[PDB]
Amino acid sequence: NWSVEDIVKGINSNNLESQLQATQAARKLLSREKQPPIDNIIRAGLIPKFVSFLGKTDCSPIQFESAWALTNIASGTSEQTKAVVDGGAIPAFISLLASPHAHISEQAVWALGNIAGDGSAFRDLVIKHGAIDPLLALLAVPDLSTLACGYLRNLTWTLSNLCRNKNPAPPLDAVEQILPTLVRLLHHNDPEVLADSCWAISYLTDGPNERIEMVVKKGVVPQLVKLLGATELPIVTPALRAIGNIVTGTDEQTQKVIDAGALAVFPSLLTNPKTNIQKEATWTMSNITAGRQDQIQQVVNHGLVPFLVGVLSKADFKTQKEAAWAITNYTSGGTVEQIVYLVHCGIIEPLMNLLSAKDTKIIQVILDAISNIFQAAEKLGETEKLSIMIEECGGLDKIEALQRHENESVYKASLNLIEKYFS
Amino acid sequence: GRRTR
Amino acid sequence: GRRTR
Repeated sequence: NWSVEDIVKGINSNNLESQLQATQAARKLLSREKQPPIDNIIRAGLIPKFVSFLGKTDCSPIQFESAWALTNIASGTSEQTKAVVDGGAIPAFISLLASPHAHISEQAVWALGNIAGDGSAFRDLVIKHGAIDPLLALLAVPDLSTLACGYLRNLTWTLSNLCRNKNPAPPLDAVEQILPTLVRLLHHNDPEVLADSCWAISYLTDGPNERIEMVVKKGVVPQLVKLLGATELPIVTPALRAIGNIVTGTDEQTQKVIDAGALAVFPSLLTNPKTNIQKEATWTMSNITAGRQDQIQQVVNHGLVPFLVGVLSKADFKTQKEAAWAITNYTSGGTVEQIVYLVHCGIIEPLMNLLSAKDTKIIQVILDAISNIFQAAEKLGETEKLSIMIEECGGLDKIEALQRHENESVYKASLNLIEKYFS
Repeated sequence: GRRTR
Repeated sequence: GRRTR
C-alpha cells in the first residue's frame, strides 16, 4: 500500500500511466476495512484530479479506478460526500452512465446512489443534473433477467435512494417517471432487488394521501401483500412498512390493502419473533381499526381480535402501546356488537394491567378506550357488569389511584369514570 | 384517527 | 443509506 504523499506525487506527474498507477493505489487504500484515510485523501486535494480522470474516455482503466476511489469517499460522512459533490463529480458521473464498459457504468450508478442518499438536497441536485433518464435507460430491456445480477441490484438500490427522504419529498414528476420501472423491479425474483424495491415503495408511501394514491394507482398492493408473506426478513420488513403507510391514508386506500388479502398474514405477523415486526404489524392494525365499521368487521372475521388481546397481554412495551391505540380506535368507531365481542374476547384484564405503566400517553389511551366501552354498555344498560369486571381485575384501584397523577388529562378522565360508573 | 408515524 | 465498495 502506497502512502498519500506517493499518491500525490504520482498524480502530479502529468504522466498518464503514472497517474493511473497512483490512482489505483489510492483506490486500494480507500478499499481497506480498517480506517480508510478518506480525510487524508481529501486534504491532499486529490478529489478534483479524480473527477478530471472520469472524463478520460481514451483511458477507461483510469476512469474505473478514479470512479471507484470517489465512490468510497462519497460513501462516508456527509462532509465527505459533499467534498465529492464540491469537486464537480455529479455531472461527470452522469456522463459515465453511457460508458460501454459495464463495470464503469455500474461504478457511476453506485456513486450517484451514495450522493443521492445523503439527503433531499443532494438527491434533488442529482435529479436536476438529469440522472433519471440515463439510469432508467440502463433498465430498458424487455426482461430484467438478461441483466447481470450485481448490476441490477446496484441500479435498484440507487433508484431507491432517489425515492428516499422527506422535507421535501422527491419531485412529483421524478416519482412519476421512476414508478413504472420500480414496479418492474418489485416483480423481479431476486431477494435483494425485492428488498430495495420495497424500501423505495415504503419511502414513496410515507407522505400525504396524494403520494399514497400515486403508488396504489400502479396496482402494487397485491404484490406487496405477496411479499408480506415472504420468508426473508429483509423483504417482509419494508413490505410491512409500505403496507402500514398505505393504511394511514383514506378508507378506500385502506380497503385495497384488505381486498388484497393482507389480514390473512397478520396472525403470524402479530406473533413474529422479531420485535420490530410485531410493533409495525400492530401499528398497521391500529390504523385499520380506525377505519369504517365494515373494515373493523373484516378484522373480526379474520380472527384478529384474539391476537390483539394477546399482543396487549404480553409483548414489548412499544408493541403493547400500539395495541392500546388499536383498541381505542376499535372502540371509537365500532358498533355496540363489535365492542361487546371485544370484551368477550377478554380485553378488559390486559387493558387494566397496563394502567400501571409509567408512560403517560398510554394511560390516556387506555382511559379513552375504557370510556368508549362504557358508552357501549350504556346503550345496553350493562354498565353495572362492566364496572364489576373492571373491579375484579384490580382496575378500580388503578383508576382510583390515577386521580393524583400529575397530568391533568388523566384525573379528568379517571374522575369522570369514578363518578359516573363507580361512586 | 389515523396515526401517521 | 450509503455503501462502501
